[PDB]
Amino acid sequence: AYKMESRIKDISLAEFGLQDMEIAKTDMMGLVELQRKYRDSKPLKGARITGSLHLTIETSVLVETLYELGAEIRWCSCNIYSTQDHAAAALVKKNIATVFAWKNETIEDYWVCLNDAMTWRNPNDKDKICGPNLIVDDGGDATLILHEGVKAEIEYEKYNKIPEYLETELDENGKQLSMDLKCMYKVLKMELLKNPFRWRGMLKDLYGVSEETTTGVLRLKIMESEGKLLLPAINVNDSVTKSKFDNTYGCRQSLLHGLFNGCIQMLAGKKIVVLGYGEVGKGCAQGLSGVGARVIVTEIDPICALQASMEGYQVSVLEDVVSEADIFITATGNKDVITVEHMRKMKENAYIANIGHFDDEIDVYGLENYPGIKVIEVKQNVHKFTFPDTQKSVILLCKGRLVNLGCATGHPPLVMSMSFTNQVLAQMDLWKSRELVDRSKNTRFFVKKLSKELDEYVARLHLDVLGIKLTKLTETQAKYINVSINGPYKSEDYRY
Amino acid sequence: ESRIKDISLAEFGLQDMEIAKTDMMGLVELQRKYRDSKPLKGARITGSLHLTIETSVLVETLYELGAEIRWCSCNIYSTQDHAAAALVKKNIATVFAWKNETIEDYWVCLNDAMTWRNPNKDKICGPNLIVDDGGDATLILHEGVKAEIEYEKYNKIPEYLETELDENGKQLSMDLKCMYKVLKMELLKNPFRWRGMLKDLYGVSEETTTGVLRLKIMESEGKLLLPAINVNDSVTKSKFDNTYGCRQSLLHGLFNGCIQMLAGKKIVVLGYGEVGKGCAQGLSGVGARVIVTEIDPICALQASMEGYQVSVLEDVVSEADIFITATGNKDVITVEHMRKMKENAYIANIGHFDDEIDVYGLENYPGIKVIEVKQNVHKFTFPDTQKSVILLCKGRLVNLGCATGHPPLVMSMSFTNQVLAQMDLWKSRELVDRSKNTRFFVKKLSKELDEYVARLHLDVLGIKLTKLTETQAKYINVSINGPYKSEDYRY
Amino acid sequence: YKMESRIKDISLAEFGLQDMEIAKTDMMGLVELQRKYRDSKPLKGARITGSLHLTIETSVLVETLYELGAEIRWCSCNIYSTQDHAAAALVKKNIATVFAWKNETIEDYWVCLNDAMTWRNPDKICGPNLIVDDGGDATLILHEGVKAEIEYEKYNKIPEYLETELDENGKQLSMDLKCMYKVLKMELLKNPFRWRGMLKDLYGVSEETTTGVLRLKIMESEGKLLLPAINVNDSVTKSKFDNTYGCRQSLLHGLFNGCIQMLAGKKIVVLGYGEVGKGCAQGLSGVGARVIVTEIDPICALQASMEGYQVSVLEDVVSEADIFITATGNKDVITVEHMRKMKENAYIANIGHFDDEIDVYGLENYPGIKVIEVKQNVHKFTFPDTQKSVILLCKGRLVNLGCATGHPPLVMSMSFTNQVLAQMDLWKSRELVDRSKNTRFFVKKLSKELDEYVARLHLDVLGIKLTKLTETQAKYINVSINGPYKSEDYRY
Amino acid sequence: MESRIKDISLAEFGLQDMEIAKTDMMGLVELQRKYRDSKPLKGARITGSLHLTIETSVLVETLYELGAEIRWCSCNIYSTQDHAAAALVKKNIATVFAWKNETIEDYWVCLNDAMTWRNPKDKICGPNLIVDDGGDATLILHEGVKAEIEYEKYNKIPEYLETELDENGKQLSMDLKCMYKVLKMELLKNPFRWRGMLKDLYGVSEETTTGVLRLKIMESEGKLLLPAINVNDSVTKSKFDNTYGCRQSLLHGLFNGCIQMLAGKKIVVLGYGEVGKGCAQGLSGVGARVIVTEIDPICALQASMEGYQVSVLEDVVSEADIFITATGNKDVITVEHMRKMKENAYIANIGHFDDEIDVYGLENYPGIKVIEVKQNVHKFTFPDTQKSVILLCKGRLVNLGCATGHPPLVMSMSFTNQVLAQMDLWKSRELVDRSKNTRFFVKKLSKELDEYVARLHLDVLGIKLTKLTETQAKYINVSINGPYKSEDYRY
Ligand SMILES: NC(=O)c1ccc[n+]([C@@H]2O[C@H](COP(=O)([O-])OP(=O)(O)OC[C@H]3O[C@@H](n4cnc5c(N)ncnc54)[C@H](O)[C@@H]3O)[C@@H](O)[C@H]2O)c1
Ligand SMILES: Nc1ncnc2c1ncn2C[C@@H](O)[C@@H](O)C(=O)O
Ligand SMILES: [Cl-]
Ligand SMILES: [Cl-]
Ligand SMILES: [Cl-]
Ligand SMILES: [Cl-]
Repeated sequence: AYKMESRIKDISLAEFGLQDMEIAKTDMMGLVELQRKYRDSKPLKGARITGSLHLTIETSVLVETLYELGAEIRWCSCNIYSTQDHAAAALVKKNIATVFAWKNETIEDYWVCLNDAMTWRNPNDKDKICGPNLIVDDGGDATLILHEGVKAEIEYEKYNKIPEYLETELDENGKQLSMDLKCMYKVLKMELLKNPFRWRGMLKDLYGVSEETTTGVLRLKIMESEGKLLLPAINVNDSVTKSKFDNTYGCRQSLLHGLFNGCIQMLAGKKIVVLGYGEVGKGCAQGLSGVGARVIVTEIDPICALQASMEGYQVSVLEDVVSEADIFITATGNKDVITVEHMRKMKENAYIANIGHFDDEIDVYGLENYPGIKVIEVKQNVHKFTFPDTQKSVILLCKGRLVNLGCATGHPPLVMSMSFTNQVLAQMDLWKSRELVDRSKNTRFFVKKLSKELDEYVARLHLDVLGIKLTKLTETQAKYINVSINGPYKSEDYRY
Repeated sequence: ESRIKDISLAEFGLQDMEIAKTDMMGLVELQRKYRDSKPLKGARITGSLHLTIETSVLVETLYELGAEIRWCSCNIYSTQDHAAAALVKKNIATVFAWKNETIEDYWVCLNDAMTWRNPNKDKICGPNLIVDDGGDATLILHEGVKAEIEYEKYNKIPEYLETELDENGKQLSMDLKCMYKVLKMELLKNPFRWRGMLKDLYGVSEETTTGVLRLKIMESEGKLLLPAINVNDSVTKSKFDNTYGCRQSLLHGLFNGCIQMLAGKKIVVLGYGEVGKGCAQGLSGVGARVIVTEIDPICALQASMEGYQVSVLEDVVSEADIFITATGNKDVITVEHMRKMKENAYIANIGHFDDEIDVYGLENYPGIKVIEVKQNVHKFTFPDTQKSVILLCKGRLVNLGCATGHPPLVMSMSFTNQVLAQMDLWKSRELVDRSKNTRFFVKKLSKELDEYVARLHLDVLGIKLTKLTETQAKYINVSINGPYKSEDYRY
Repeated sequence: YKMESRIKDISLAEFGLQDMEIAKTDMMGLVELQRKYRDSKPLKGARITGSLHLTIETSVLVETLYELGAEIRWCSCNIYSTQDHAAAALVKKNIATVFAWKNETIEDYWVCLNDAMTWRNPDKICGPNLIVDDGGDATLILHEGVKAEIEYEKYNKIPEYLETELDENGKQLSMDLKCMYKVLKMELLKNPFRWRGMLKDLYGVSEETTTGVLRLKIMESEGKLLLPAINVNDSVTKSKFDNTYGCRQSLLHGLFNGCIQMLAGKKIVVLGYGEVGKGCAQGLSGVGARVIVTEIDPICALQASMEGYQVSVLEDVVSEADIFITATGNKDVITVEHMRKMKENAYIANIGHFDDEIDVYGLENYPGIKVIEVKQNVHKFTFPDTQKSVILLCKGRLVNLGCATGHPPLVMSMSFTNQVLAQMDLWKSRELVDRSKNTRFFVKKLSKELDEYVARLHLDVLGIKLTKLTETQAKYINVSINGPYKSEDYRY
Repeated sequence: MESRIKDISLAEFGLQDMEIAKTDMMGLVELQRKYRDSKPLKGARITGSLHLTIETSVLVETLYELGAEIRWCSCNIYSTQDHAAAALVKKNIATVFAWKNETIEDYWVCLNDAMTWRNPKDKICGPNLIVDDGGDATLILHEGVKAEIEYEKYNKIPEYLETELDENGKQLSMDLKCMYKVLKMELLKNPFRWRGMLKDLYGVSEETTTGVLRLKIMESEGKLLLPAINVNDSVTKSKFDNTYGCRQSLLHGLFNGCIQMLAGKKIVVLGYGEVGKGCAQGLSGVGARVIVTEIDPICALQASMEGYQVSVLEDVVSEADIFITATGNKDVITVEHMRKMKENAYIANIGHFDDEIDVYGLENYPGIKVIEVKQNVHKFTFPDTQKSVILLCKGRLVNLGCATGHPPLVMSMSFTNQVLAQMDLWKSRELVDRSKNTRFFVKKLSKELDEYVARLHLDVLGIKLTKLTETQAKYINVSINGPYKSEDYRY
């Protein structure tokens, strides 16, 4: 059953994925504990969960946890390069989930996989389609195809024809559409022809989405402020045990791993530009400095810029260092931070990489389609581009996709367990509150965060991994600082 | 009227103020922008905050903006006498502060700073605004009001003021007994003093974590008697002063009071909050092996991610070499702990109050011998083991007691927030209705102002900020001019 | 070259050639040596045999020797360290005859080394004129070969020690010795004057690493060294850069590829705090690990402490630590008994030259041990009695080259510029080697002038601007404006 | 009393600091314990010229317990700790000629007096052994001999002792004029003084890089007049004192003399040798952005490998905030450089002599204005630009002039080498034959002793060494007890 419907690269890798999962679980104590405590009561029993999140070994442990808790699951990855084929195979082999994911997907396949992951067959038999009850999302793509799908269906009935914005390769402004929008639109058009009630029909059983990353949260907030959010949402990124660990310490290690795999050069002594000094940029700079690089930071936020200066880093505008720096790393979550014009001024064999969620940070399309550009494959997912007029070259890591997952295996299990423990608690919260979702009276939906009590609990579940011994307050001390002995220990606005 | 150690020290203080101002851009800019319009014109401001060179620049700023000023320090050891002299010499403020005050004189200085006179018939008023660090000015006001209400309740001095024991049986701290002694003295002179100050009080802007805690407790109990602004929780304060300020000033305090090498030593940092994080970073920067204690599992994990062992004090007390309390809590290092420490272990506190260390218990231990090693450094020897521990400045904040506190740059960021806070409180004075509400709250400054403080300090360090294009601003959903982050952003 | 080389796949050549060109952006010492000496050819006609990890960095070294006039035969000095695309690039361009591939058996390793040492003159066999050695295996086979020939002639039979699985005490010989011995036995049957015959034309060996230098010094002290030697490891621009900063980066690369776990907050034991250990520790702390050092040398131990690292004996932390990295160059540093006390899924790896640091043989042969392959060159071992497991990276072979790609080009260029200079020195003095009279050879090092020159060649890579002394300043500190700037005993 | 010190009443404070210091100075404590009964230096007359700090007072005490008679002076006008000097005199441990803030004239008079011993009746002798730091004691001896020979050759005072201008005619340093004034006086008083000392002089042990260079120059020219031991190049000295000592004591000096925050500042470290490496590490540890200058391409690459920009001073003199000289060279910061610096740039030197900075040129610049900011910190303002620079302690080693120098642990390592070096020279005295050979050399202590010094300090830091098995010892070809490294090993 699961093996026939799933689409993965190679089931024979299952045994290696299972063995890696067991090793990873030594450190993923949060997920191990949730399984231990809830596998028998099954709090998610009956829930249909669709996930769009990098299908790595760490993610396979998250999926296993959701399955042990009672959920039926369909999964896909949220990046064309981030899937670990042995991880995917492990899930299918054990019948833990129906999977549509493989490393090195085409953009078209990415959107077909996501769409298939959102498709559930009616538990009341026959050719009837349903949607998921809950969504685990990373970057907002599952949430995007749902909202855009609803928008397309309304537009479709209004003029009783395929909306023309779906049949054009051009933007409202005039420029060409990203390959991602063209592929999503192609899937949506196809669905308008199969069943133009598919998307609105899913709303009936949709109880929520838990969003993993900064960029996904930004998308959610924009929908919320415009009154367009169609389901309840939990912002997992902003849990303290997520944003202050995964984003920073995870990147401190996995950026280095991606660079070491993709870039042959020594980092020590090099001028390395980290564009953006937020949670991710802070971790990146720390790792880079740790191996002797001279980090130069760019920022638009005066506070973050001052923080960088306090760690001994030069803070400059890209234009003043573009011809002198050796390596450029984008960590902004923004777009057009490195343009083709910037790339033409870089020194011979400068390296460029992106660690933000989307490739838009770097003008990869402009680079690849520059007239007379010459490209060679240096190794898998590493390309050297040579301009025709100057004959100078730049080297780009994995077509500007998130380098730690494209050119390496992503963050290690410990921090992913902290982020994923938050995901499981978020999913449990949304599922338990499903009766409060009434699609007739209650039309307006919101984004919330998990409580500080749960945030502290996530941390407690990982202390033993590191042999950390926590101090206990006496009654006198607890009263003196005005906190309960069991916490929470900090006010809501505390920044850690 | 001022009470300071020596006015002849003024020229050194004035000279130090000018040098410091090179990096205190925020204060220099507020003086340039507002010395003519004078947004604080006529406000009576009482400050209770370490009177350092950095603080004298803050005082000069409030003065140039139009305020009348009375000032005292919030610690018996933190005043820099040359800074105090500079303010009196220039007649910028009336000062009651000196280095090495007795606890009795501390509370007399505070009480005098809160008293305003001249033909206003010819009697006592209170301040309009308070700049507070640790909450002592705010405490004496609230405890004063409480004392006056108890006084009229039974037409006699409240008995809790005339005892040496607390609501339990233990000795009251010397600070508490000296405050009560002042309140009793004021009930006899004028039992309407404290409540009389309320009609003119428009707010307090609180500098530190411990003072904010005090304010939040009063707020949750509905006992806050004036509007308050929490300056500690501005991003440009808590994430810079508390962290990077301590990273440098802790080391300075340790170098001045502890003769030993920090490299290789096991140094226990108790508390890994904003202060503790800065402390650990500076200690490691000079080769120490930092060991952390924490009650908060999130903070404990953060310490572990920086490569530090996280342990309970009882497991490392007999092996570690130096102990630094940074908790804002009480009884973190007890006399029983000190009796198990190795020979010549060093003990210091960087939290706001001395209560973190059981100094009273140590000083009153039967047969204890004490020797003064240098100014404000004492070696205590237990008579049974003959072992000694060395305590820096009687457990008072070591960076201000054994050194000169944080450097100008981070203080300018903290103090630019203070000036903006005072301006907010003063401009809104007409909104304070006493006869009606009597329900006050603690608020913070906006992110717009927080970002502004940072902008004012970028040129000091040659930082070049990038400008978003319209397309980029739209993409990340922010205005080109900020704010650039959501309210819950943690930096 | 294609006709005789033994490599994995010639088709990988173009990837090797592209990587070499990218690498050359930073290997400016080798680039400058080629520019300056490709016409004069200071090594013209020299037959050079190399036994050194055949990486992309090594390919640039080999290309440099070739442009300088040498004929070359090469093999790797570890079964796991060859980069197949690097090997293919050399063969494809006809730069060298190569006997190397990633994942050789120990049998193939020794056969490859023997082939690299065999030069034909078309008929008769010859040896190399010069040897580039890393760890001393090429030097070892020569000396053991000579010893085997002498033993063979006095008793007129194959020496008994070459025909047994055991040493003099009844203990099992290492696989490396058995395989070396089987090669020497074969050569005695083909030509019992092979090894001795090579001495005539041998002018020297330049040794890359600490462990190999130890081997040379022992031979020198016993009066058994059969050729001049240059110790490259102890050039300042080698030992203070490659060994420390190279490992700071490549240890981490090796751990990231082989060990799935997060390094931050883990107790990571670095056994040995010499030039390698210092670099390992710095890299590990750089990513948040809590480093614990073991040492036998009180000076090195004190240095670790000054950097904030706990210094303990292995027995006191073996049950609590998470990861163990051996960087000693010694043996039996991690025994089977230590491994039986480790926590579940503890990781073990070696960064020293030889696998001897960890008792891999005892672990693999432990009665009832269960072994599972986690990924290429990473194995999980489970003890039958406790049911606890340990995870060994690349069977105890140097982890930065076995599980990753070794040091990056910049530091290798510095080490390799020294190697080329050493080779030139030995070849230029070939006429002064007298086999008849002076049969006593020594180990020497390159001059401080050449050492400073190596550093000068790499300054522009990192945009370093060097200050120039005024004539008055030069007098004051008593140095020449052009150096050397430091005493011979200066430790940098 | 024959001794000349600031104040004997400070002795008690000095004695208590010595006892606290001893907790970490294990090497000196162990030498006292082991050799005080047998007294291996009994009868030796030792003259020391080395910064008279609390740490140095423990070295002197050690030589004294070992049987030596002692006379001492400091090797810098600002480095003496008066309580340390007082402690030695109070206990009769040594005759001392030292105080903090000496004039240059008094410095040379103190050194000359330290070199003068009485003959047991009314005549003088010299020392048997010299402990030197920077080579001034060694310098006055050789220049003394040279002046006596020159005096007898032409039956008059050598005119170079009365010129005021040097051989080139560019004005002698104040240090040279004062030394020459002493030598002129001693020629008129006893023209055989210096040569008469050679008889009983058995050696000098030199502490620092600059002093060793001076020894090496004399050795190479065949002019060295006594055996010498290079203590600086022991591994347990140069790799610990010079690097980790400065990492901490540079910061202490800067925090005391410079009010500004180091974080984010561009700080230039000129010279990246043993001292510079430690300075850079300390500065980075508190958030500074370190920029290095170097003449040695190897040292330059090392700096780059730690992430530091490496530039020539001319390319950064106008943008940098603070300048620290650690070269041991001269004229690395000229008056012309200082004129290009930004407003309130700070300048300091941590090398042995003040020559690294052109202090004479600055102080004598026509129309320069100078103000004392605090004790030993001066702000110089140029008349044409009205820009100012702030110089710490007139260019003298900042860690000892503006602070208390290195801490006890590393000084104990350096001083344990000194005692062993003194014991070596003393035990070899019969090999010094004036009539027979007359060519002397510089040597170093053995690696066995170098390792012993390290072993003596392991327990201070809780270090647990591993012991080699017999198989392992044979495998790496070393004795179980060491030494563990070849002679050329660089650590
Ligand atoms: N203040 C202290 O407590 C203390 C302690 C130890 C040594 N020292 C003194 O510090 C000085 C340096 O000692 P060290 O042991 O580091 O010597 P070192 O030889 O190890 O380092 C000096 C470095 O300065 C560099 N240099 C020389 N001239 C230069 C110039 N014009 N510009 C840039 N760089 C230049 C050299 O290349 C060298 O690397 C000496 O005078 C020594 O006596 C002082
Ligand atoms: N506390 C101190 N007492 C005596 N001398 C000190 C001290 N600190 C530095 N030096 C100078 C030493 O570093 C010396 O070894 C040197 O080389 O200058
Ligand atoms: Cl007290
Ligand atoms: Cl107003
Ligand atoms: Cl012999
Ligand atoms: Cl094997």
